[PDB]
Amino acid sequence: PFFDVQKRLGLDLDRWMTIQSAEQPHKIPGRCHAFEKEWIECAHGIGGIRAEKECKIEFDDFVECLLRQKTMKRLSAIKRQRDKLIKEGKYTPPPHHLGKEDPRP
Amino acid sequence: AGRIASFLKNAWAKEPVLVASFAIGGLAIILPSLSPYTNYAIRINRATPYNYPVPLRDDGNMPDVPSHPQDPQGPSLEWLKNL
Amino acid sequence: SRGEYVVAKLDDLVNWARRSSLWPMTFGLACCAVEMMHMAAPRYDMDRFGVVFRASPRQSDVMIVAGTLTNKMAPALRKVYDQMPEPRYVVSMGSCANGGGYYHYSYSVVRGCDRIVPVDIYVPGCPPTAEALLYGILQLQRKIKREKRLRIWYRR
Amino acid sequence: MWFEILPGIAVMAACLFIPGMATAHIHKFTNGGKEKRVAHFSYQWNLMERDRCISGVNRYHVTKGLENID
Amino acid sequence: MFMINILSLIIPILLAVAFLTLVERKVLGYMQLRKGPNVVGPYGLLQPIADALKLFTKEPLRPATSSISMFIIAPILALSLALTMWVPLPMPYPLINMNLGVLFMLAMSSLAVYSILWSGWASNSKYALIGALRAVAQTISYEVTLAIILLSVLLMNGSYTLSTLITTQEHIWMIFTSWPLAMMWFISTLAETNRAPFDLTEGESELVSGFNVEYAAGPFAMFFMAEYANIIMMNAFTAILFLGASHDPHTPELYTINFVLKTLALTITFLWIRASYPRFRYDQLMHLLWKSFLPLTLALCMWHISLPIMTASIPPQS
Amino acid sequence: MNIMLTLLTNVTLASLLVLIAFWLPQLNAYSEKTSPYECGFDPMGSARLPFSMKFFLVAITFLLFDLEIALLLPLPWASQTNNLKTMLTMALFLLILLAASLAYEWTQKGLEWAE
Amino acid sequence: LFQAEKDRRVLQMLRENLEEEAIIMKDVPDWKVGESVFHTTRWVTPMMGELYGLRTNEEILSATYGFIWYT
Amino acid sequence: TMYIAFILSTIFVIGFVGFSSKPSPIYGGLGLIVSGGVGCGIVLNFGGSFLGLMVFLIYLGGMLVVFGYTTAMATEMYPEVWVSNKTVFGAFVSGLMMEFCMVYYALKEEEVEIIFKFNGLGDWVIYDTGDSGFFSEEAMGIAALYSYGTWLVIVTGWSLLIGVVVIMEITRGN
Amino acid sequence: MPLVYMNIIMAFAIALAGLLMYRSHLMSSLLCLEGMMLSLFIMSTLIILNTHFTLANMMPIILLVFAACEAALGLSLLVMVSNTYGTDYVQNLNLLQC
Ligand SMILES: CCCCCCCCCCCCCCCCCC(=O)OC[C@H](COP(=O)([O-])OCC[N+](C)(C)C)OC(=O)CCCCCCCCCCCCCCCCC
Ligand SMILES: CCCCCCCCCCCCCCCCCC(=O)OC[C@H](COP(=O)([O-])OCC[N+](C)(C)C)OC(=O)CCCCCCCCCCCCCCCCC
Ligand SMILES: CCCCCCCCCCCCCCCCCC(=O)OC[C@H](COP(=O)([O-])OCC[N+](C)(C)C)OC(=O)CCCCCCCCCCCCCCCCC
Ligand SMILES: CCCCCCCCCCCCCCCCC[C@@H](O)O[C@H](CO[C@H](O)CCCCCCCCCCCCCCC)COP(=O)(O)OCC[N+](C)(C)C
Ligand SMILES: CCCCCCCCCCCCCCCCC[C@@H](O)O[C@H](CO[C@H](O)CCCCCCCCCCCCCCC)COP(=O)(O)OCC[N+](C)(C)C
Ligand SMILES: CCCCCCCC/C=C/CCCCCCCC(=O)OC[C@H](COP(=O)(O)OCCN)OC(=O)CCCCCCC/C=C/CCCCCCCC
Ligand SMILES: CCCCCCCC/C=C/CCCCCCCC(=O)OC[C@H](COP(=O)(O)OCCN)OC(=O)CCCCCCC/C=C/CCCCCCCC
Ligand SMILES: CCCCCCCC/C=C\CCCCCCCC(=O)OC[C@H](COP(=O)(O)OCCN)OC(=O)CCCCCCC/C=C/CCCCCCCC
Ligand code: SF4
Repeated sequence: PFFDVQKRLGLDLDRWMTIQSAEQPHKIPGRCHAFEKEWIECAHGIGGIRAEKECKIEFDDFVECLLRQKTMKRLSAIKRQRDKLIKEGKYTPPPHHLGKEDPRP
Repeated sequence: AGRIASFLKNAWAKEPVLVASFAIGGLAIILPSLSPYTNYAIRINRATPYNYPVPLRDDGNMPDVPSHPQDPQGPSLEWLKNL
Repeated sequence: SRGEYVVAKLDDLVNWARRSSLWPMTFGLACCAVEMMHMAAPRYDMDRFGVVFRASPRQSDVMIVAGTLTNKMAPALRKVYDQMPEPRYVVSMGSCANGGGYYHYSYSVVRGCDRIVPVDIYVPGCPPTAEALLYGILQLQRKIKREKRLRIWYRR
Repeated sequence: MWFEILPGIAVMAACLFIPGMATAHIHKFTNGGKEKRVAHFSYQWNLMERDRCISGVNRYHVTKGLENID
Repeated sequence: MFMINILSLIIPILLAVAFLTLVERKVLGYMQLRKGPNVVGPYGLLQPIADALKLFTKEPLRPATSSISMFIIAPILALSLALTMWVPLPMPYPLINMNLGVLFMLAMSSLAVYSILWSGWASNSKYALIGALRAVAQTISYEVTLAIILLSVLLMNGSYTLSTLITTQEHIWMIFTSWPLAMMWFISTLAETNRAPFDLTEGESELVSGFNVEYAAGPFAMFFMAEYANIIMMNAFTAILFLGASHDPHTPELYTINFVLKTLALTITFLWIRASYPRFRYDQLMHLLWKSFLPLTLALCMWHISLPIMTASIPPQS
Repeated sequence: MNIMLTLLTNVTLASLLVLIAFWLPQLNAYSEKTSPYECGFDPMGSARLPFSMKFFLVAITFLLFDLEIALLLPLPWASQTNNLKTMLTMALFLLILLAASLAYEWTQKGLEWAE
Repeated sequence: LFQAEKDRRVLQMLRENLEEEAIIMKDVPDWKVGESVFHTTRWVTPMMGELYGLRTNEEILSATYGFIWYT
Repeated sequence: TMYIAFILSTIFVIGFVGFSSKPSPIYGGLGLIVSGGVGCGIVLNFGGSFLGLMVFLIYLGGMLVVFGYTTAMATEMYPEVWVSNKTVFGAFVSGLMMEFCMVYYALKEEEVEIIFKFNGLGDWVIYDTGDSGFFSEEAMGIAALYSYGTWLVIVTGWSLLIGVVVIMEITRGN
Repeated sequence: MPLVYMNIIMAFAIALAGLLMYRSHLMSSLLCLEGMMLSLFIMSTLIILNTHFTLANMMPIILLVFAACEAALGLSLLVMVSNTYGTDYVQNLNLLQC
């Protein structure tokens, strides 16, 4: 099934492209380089079963960085609450959010 | 060499476009391995600073790592300036 | 009147372009077609007048029926004339296209292309010289100048 | 003779002058008398955004310097 | 102001197209011992106006068997892409400064290929169908050859930006650097623009106006305008790519004058070639590029890959 | 934004020209005016019948060579790498394989149109 | 210098968004202001909406498409 | 926001609905060209200009051959258009209505499909704040096909050469 | 997950359903087959660009290469079928029975 010719011969045919924490041209970092590095270092050398059981925190952080589901949920909840508040006039946005400020350079 | 010369003469009279194409391709394959400027091109590409040169923490045993850009230690592009 | 003045100037503008941008269909029969070629030749250059041959009847404004029209050819001439879009003009050249020509009393000749298509200009000769056909083209241009379509519409 | 072809070529050349000259004039007019800033990369775009922010008039071409620091 | 810039790019281009029609008429006339248009106005200067007014006041017709939806779209697409090809050209400042200023040209040309195909197929006529398939074959050939030639020439440049082309050609000319690729590119531009000796899609002698046989009045004038705009645009592209003019940032008018002069010279060369040469046969055109241009083009591409590396003259990325 | 604006401008101008062409001039259309053109005679068959394509193989080879040019396009940026030897070797490998494909097709007569 | 300015601007925008969130979500039954999403306490770059979320459409559009649309 | 990428995605799905309803190969190629152009626009907005222009050029070249092949081998007396045939129009309307239901439900509420979970928020919010400098990350990654990716170049070149040999062998006949 | 991915996956699903439901022409099914890989290309590049997977930008090009290799294979089979039967109809591919 999986004849590991690359590891037997010391070659490198696709392991460079396997992950986004590997050597990238001009040292361009991935979006979730730190999270992937943490998950990989947690899961290295313990097997798939133990990696799934014990590195679940790292994997969940990696998935959150990748997809941004909980972050988008929080942003949507904040947007809905703000829209409800401004519908009844309870909330008045500040000038620095309305565009009447001088931002930082 | 007579047979080769006859073949080249016939091809030049029949297919000058193909003769020129094969000659140009052969030159393009052979010449780069002999030119001394290939290493110069490699060094010029290596000397281009696309990203920031992150400094190194000085532990007191780095004699060849400069403390200032203008110090004598470090890479020099004097070879590139006159080229 | 303002309206009559506007329509008169507009009609002059429209008639000027059609007058000075004649695109005859590339269509010749028999001997009379050679005089069209000599008209297109450098000596009597038709292109300098705005007269340019085009192959497709759709992109043609004038049909020069130059040569003998036979019974076997009349349906095709009528078909190309119909497929030529309006405004369209017809110049018959030579005795064969005008009337019967040398072959008037022939079983297989149409005694006049005006039995098939409405003819605007008749050029007499056998064959008419390139100068004669150029005169016919200029006469057709002058005939175009006198058209008052917008003036007819306004007073309609 | 052959020089009667020139007026048509002259008119065509004059017509072809208009796009480039008009574009240059509009670039100078809408960028404060200077060349339109070319931002082919995120660094140059960030430079333009910082120029907008520091100007205080929301125009990047309005440049400030030593008289602005002090 | 950007809308004013767009109009300033558009309207003079159409004026130049009409007066290019006039110039081609007169140039062919004087090369054929005639005079060309000299009656309508002073030296025939009103002839394009007369022709345009006649075409747009004449009746257009839709064939009974035609597919009307694609019958109308084809001139729209042709004219729209002919006008769109002019937005990234620097004279010396492009209207739209695209980072990849050449791939856009290639993509829009490949899209403008389909205008003649859809016009021919929608016409539901045999000559239109034959013209459409001739367009298919011609597009195949010139597409592959243009792609490789352009890749090599821009490989000498460093990027796909035309202002970068100007900066590269500041000192000398790409015609001096790579004249064989220049000649093959000129032939490829002729084939792309469907000019003689490659006017196969609209070959008057063999087909009755080819793909636009059923097009009359305004829609035909749109095809003519698109063709001439493409001619001028491709000559301008060739001038920028191979004949680099000097640029002075403070007085950019000199670059515009030089660019327009070079473009006019190349367009007059186009008309000169049309007057001089007979017409190809589309299978002979296909065998001309694939069997003659393509091998030499591959060889020159290898040579122009190896040359900057072996001479330590790789252009800057930015 | 600007590219969308100029595309809209060009398309709008073309559509306005079509509208002017199809609504300004006088229209008088009948059955014979709009009939298909076959040089004056009625067409024998239909233009929608199959039309033989003698260069069918060359079209497929064009597809493959379009892939080849797609692969070869990013070369100008690939010349800025430090691994110039590897980049040059692989670029020449691709070009030599393309040349070999062309030579094989030519020698096996794939470029000759069907009779 | 640009790195320092970027850090200060990002932190300032984050603090302004946090204060506005505290003002807005003051009656929500179960809601912690400024609560992190990730388990780790390591610094995480705000994606695009944590900075330009409660701001004008002009600023949002400039931040998210200004470079690409600039020609 | 301006929902530009979302509108382009909707147009992409509409073109797919068309050429999947499959009136005739001519209109299928037209719909595929439209879809390719709109996808080029989508990926241009997302960041990949080279990839967008590349896919647009590739599909423009590919549909050119398909036009020649449908004129030669896939044409009939009366080619079918979307309103020509009951089945084609039914499939087209079904696809349009399914897309409309999906977009409307997703806009009104965070639609959790039976397959995946999609959140109704900004494609602009999903972007990243960080940026590169003086090089295009997409361009460098694509150009890395020669420095890196030596294996990919070899397998791709061999696949193309074998494809030429294969198309020679299949159409040999006899 | 944003709605752009939803639309791209929906496009792939529509293209897949179009392939699995033939009408008459083998060419139309080939067009549906080409649409599936177009959707795959768009989805893959949208995922890669968003996550800044720099070395993954070469994957879509290989995807396109093998897509058009499959297209070439399908066109060759279609021309052989057309030469055999006179039309590219899939109803004529019934000599073999399951
Ligand atoms: C809501 C709009 C719907 C429009 C529908 C119709 C068009 C569909 C295509 C998408 C919209 C147009 C392109 C938008 C680009 C947005 C991003 C942008 O501005 O990028 C700047 C970039 C700038 O270039 P760059 O990307 O190299 O540079 C990056 C930016 N700087 C300069 C700062 C480094 O623009 C381009 O690259 C231009 C690409 C144009 C591509 C056009 C593709 C579509 C062509 C027509 C398709 C349909 C064919 C139909 C055929 C006939 C059918 C009947
Ligand atoms: C270089 C330019 C390129 C693009 C050019 C685009 C076209 C530009 C055309 C401009 C001139 C148009 C003149 C009207 C053409 C009418 C055509 C036609 O069919 O006419 C016959 C028809 C004849 O109608 P009828 O009533 O006889 O119809 C019955 C016909 N039978 C019997 C056969 C059934 O005339 C009309 O319908 C009347 C048209 C009136 C004018 C319409 C508006 C024109 C506006 C032009 C600009 C005005 C500017 C202001 C005034 C300036 C004064 C100095
Ligand atoms: C600015 C937007 C323009 C949109 C397109 C409009 C057409 C004109 C396009 C530009 C070119 C103009 C060239 C010069 C003028 C010629 C064209 C022109 O104006 O034609 C007008 C047409 C001309 O009719 P025509 O068929 O004789 O056009 C040929 C014109 N000549 C003679 C010059 C060649 O006239 C009308 O439309 C008059 C009636 C107007 C009201 C009815 C309109 C149609 C029905 C719509 C409603 C249907 C439901 C009714 C109930 C509603 C309430 C429930
Ligand atoms: C964009 C919309 C369309 C634009 C249309 C307007 C732009 C063009 C303006 C008109 C173009 C010029 C028209 C005038 C041509 C003058 C040329 C001159 O030679 O013509 C003379 C006079 O011209 C015509 O006779 C008069 C009609 C043309 C002018 C019409 C009046 C102006 C109309 C409105 C113009 C402005 C348009 C405003 C509304 C759009 C007589 O010529 P003719 O006798 O034959 O030739 C005989 C042969 N010869 C020379 C050897 C002896
Ligand atoms: C019959 C069934 C079996 C057939 C098997 C055929 C196998 C085809 C031959 C290919 C075998 C592998 C060749 C080498 C593949 C790449 C190996 C690469 O990793 O080596 C690099 C050395 O590269 C090579 O020296 C370049 C030239 C390799 C030869 C290319 C031309 C010859 C190709 C022959 C193919 C023939 C067609 C197939 C025939 C069936 C150095 O290692 P690396 O750790 O990464 O370096 C780091 C570089 N970084 C930093 C950028 C990542
Ligand atoms: C950019 C502006 C320059 C424009 C150049 C315009 C040139 C003048 C205008 C000429 C009119 C063009 C219209 C004619 C179109 C047809 C052209 C044509 O037929 O040429 C193709 C003709 C082949 O046709 P046949 O002979 O019939 O078939 C051969 C059968 N065995 O010849 C060609 O293929 C041209 C390709 C070769 C030209 C390139 C010259 C090669 C010389 C190589 C030396 C240089 C080597 C490079 C560097 C090497 C290392 C130092
Ligand atoms: C090289 C790719 C193939 C690798 C091995 C695969 C073998 C199995 C697959 C076969 C497909 C390969 C087909 C290509 C070669 C077959 C073509 C052929 O048979 O003929 C070759 C053809 C025959 O011409 P004639 O006989 O004169 O025509 C007479 C007409 N009346 O001549 C040729 O050789 C043309 C080939 C040109 C390109 C060949 C590519 C190989 C060249 C390799 C050189 C570079 C090596 C690198 C070394 C670097 C040293 C520093
Ligand atoms: C280097 C300094 C010294 C300079 C001198 C060196 C020059 C000599 C170099 C080698 C010369 C090569 C000569 C081979 C060409 C002659 C082959 C030949 O004649 O083939 C005959 C025959 C004639 O064509 P017909 O179809 O019969 O015409 C129709 C007749 N009614 O041609 C063929 O069959 C095609 C042969 C395969 C074509 C190959 C073209 C593709 C390869 C060229 C691309 C660029 C070169 C590739 C890399 C080259 C280096 C590996
Ligand atoms: S009129 Fe005289 S010249 Fe003309 S076609 Fe008749 S016989 Fe010939």
